[PDB]
Amino acid sequence: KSRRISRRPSDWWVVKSE
Amino acid sequence: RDNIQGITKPAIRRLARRGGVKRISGLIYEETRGVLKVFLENVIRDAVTYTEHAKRKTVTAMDVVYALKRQGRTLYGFGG
Amino acid sequence: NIQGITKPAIRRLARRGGVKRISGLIYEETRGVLKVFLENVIRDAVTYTEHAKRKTVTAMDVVYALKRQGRTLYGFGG
Amino acid sequence: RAKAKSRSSRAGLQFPVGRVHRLLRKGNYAERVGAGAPVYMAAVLEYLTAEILELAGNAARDNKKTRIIPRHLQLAIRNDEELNKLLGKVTIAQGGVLPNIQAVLLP
Amino acid sequence: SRSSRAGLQFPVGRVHRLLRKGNYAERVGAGAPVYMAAVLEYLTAEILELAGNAARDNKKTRIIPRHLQLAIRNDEELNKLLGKVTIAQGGVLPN
Amino acid sequence: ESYSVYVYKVLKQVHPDTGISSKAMGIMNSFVNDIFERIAGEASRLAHYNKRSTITSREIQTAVRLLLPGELAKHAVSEGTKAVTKYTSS
Amino acid sequence: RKESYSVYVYKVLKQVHPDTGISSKAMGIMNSFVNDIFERIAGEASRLAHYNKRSTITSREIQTAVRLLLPGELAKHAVSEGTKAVTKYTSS
Amino acid sequence: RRRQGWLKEIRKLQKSTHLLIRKLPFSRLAREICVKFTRGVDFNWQAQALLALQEAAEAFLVHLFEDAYLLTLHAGRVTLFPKDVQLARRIRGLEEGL
Amino acid sequence: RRRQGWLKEIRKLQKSTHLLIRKLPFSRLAREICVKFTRGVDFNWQAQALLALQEAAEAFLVHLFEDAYLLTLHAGRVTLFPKDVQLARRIRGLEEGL
DNA sequence: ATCGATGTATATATCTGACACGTGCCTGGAGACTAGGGAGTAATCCCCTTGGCGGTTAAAACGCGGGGGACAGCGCGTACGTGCGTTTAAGCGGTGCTAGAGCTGTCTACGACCAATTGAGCGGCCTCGGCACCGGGATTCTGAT
DNA sequence: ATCAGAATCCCGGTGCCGAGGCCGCTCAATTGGTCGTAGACAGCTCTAGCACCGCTTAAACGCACGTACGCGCTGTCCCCCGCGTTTTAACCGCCAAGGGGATTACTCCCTAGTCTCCAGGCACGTGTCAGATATATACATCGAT
Repeated sequence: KSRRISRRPSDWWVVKSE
Repeated sequence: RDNIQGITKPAIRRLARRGGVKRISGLIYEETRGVLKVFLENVIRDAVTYTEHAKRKTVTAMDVVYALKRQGRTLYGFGG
Repeated sequence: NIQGITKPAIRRLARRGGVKRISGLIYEETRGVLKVFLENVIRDAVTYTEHAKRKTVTAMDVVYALKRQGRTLYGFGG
Repeated sequence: RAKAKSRSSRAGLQFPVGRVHRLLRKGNYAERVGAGAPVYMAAVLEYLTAEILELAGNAARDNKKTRIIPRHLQLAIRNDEELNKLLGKVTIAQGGVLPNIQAVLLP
Repeated sequence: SRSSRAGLQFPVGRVHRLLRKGNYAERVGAGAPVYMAAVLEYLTAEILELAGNAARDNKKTRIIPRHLQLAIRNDEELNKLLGKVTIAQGGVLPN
Repeated sequence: ESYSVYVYKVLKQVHPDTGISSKAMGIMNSFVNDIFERIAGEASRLAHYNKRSTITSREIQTAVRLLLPGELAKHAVSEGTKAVTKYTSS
Repeated sequence: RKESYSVYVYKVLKQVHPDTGISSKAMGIMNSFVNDIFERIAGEASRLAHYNKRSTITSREIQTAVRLLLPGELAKHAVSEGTKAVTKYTSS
Repeated sequence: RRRQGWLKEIRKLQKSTHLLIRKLPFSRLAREICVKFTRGVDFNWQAQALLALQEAAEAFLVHLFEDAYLLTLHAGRVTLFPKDVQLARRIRGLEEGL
Repeated sequence: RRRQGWLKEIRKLQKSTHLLIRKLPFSRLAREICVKFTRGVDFNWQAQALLALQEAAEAFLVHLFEDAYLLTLHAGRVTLFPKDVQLARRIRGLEEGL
């Protein structure tokens, strides 16, 4: 079971504009 | 032409006029489309999961009002 | 006895929130919003206890009122 | 068997007692239901709909309209502060925003 | 017996009793307590793993509620899950 | 299936000269469902808190006093008490 | 007696970390968190079962409930955990 | 010239109760967002669902605009900037702005 | 002697976890608000209830202050004003701040 | 560039009460079995959605000028942070009291359950008028003059 | 001040379609009566909150000062808004195909329910060690040297 690697987005909210 | 470009500049301008905005900027027309897409996607996700729970190949207004009730900002008029 | 909430107390709460400079009218303004917030919460809690047959206000009814309000507090409920 | 009169008649209300009693029975809120609880529910629902319809009909008469429209409900709910506090995050279909002007004016 | 049939840690009997006594439905299926046990096990494992990492970062083996607060706020989905709740004895994030 | 008939009845009670649109009827129906849902859910959790498996008049009274703000709660409790003491006639 | 979930939190903690510990204050936090999440999921399943005129809570209900309640990639892991668990339970 | 006529237009739009955005591009956007993530083909949308979704979206947008315009005039300018809107989304809360 | 103590104070307080306001005046305020609804008689409070109330109060206040500080930093100055907090209440909503 | 005392970090010891483990008891979970109905499933129907075409027509797109609005700089003033000395009431600890939580025992009045009955409410059908649209006229400001 | 040009207000006319009333059907509310049991009530007991007292002391209060900071003003520059023209495509109207929602009926497996048995999990007690804490030391350092 692979454990998820997290990253920090520029804006706190999970949703990201792209 | 992208379909999100269909939200015209006078459309968002009239939205702002109804909101009470006198002067608008330029990047408003690019950021409001993004936040509208995000808001609609967050609603449509709950709606389509509501449809997928049942044996329905189509969505209806019932799943929409279920999604808005789940999100908190409820909407009247279509609960029957 | 609302004067117990001292000026350094509100200042330390602001420093904990990250506020650098604080004007002189904040200490006369923070008391009102705190007073109405506590008024609302204690009103709901005393209604919960008035439903209950007991007269002391326990912590269970407090966290029930907080759950109704919208800010559930952990560490005590249960 | 006596005359089967509605329980809204013996309670002096207009909302149905049997419908809400069956609805609380099928609502799965609890295993048992009291007798006076649907009566209480009907009374408070009657009071709430009457309370909103007062200002609804007054605003409709003010707008020179003899028929209630959903715009009048949107204007009537946002006037009373108690009903505004109750229906805070509630959005009404075909109801525009309350007409308010900005602090900057023309003269 | 047939307690650890799902090979998990949460009891199937207690959650089944809670679903039957909670009156959430007239009847309840059999896979639903198993599914509930799995999701509760996964979420608790994740939050305890993050708390253990924060406590190891603080050179302490006794996890204090501050460490849970850091474990919740350092992640990004956990705050979206626990935005409506707060933690007792929990400090604010170091800005 | 809707509460529309009773809505029209109480509308004829308050005003004899005012009509109502069909969309407004749906607005009122959904509003009734929303109020009933919130009050009943609060009553259910408050009855479950005290290990009582019934919803008597006390539960709904304290529930509507918890939900309704302002001076509407005292009118709700007055109407409820008047209604339940008028019901004890049969 | 008093109902609590202390032993199961302790078991999964010692399984994921054979050295660490949880204070008594933090143990109550975990218990209240588990109760709150369970109540949220149960209420969601209840209203979803009411919306389709069903009196049963199948595995479809709980999966749809946990998917529309849990956002993000945690939902995609949790559904796999639940399906794997129910197959493991019914594989007897 | 007909100067300072915008204010009357604002009063008109506060008076009107119709939908501001058109129906066809919003409906196509709904179809596109649907087929973008559902991983299925030919999902139908009922008529009331479309107009309901459009009304709800316009309501959310007008609330966000009035809040943003209030905080911009609080800052000391009458022009709306996107940084202020992005700040507004996180100053409202998890449920109020997002 | 320690010059410029606000930075050290902020760095210390963001790392601490204990409750800031004293217990006795907070309990007196709780009693004063409680005696207005108990119909004359006195109500007793548990040792955990008052602490939970104070925890919730300081948490909500520190959230309100950090949101207001974001708003004031948007204005372009370092001092926060009470009118900004009053705006922040209704910006966050009539139920969350109000 | 050395010494003092003011602030900062760590290394040591020290001690304690909170943790973890062990025991003992028991009530809730499991095993086995039943009966009945909720739900799964297949066939059918017909409403409602999709889809495609033409023809208009408001609405979107585009270009241009100008003004008014954001913004940087600067100077003025002032209000809050910092330091110091003085003072107070929060806090520890400790002791006594009792109101009231909380548990147990009893008994009954209340609410589920069922069968029979009926009228209140639902589906449909109609018809007309309140309201939308439009067109002419009456008044009333407002920037261009 | 003086104006037509919009803008608003009102007003009769048409019109249309959606509101409101009526009719017929039917199933869900009502009535009556029996069964059982949750809950009302009363009593009893033992914790835990309340009150007080007295001592400590760390925190609060006030006051002088200084200097960093709000804010008003000005000047420059630019980026939207109004306006006219051009060009698209949403909207309406129409019909046509069929997919799938919705309904009905059939069957069966699954789950509630009861009894009976026992062990995982509860409470309690108690030894022990992680961590809080006090003191020393090392380190940056700022004022005197």
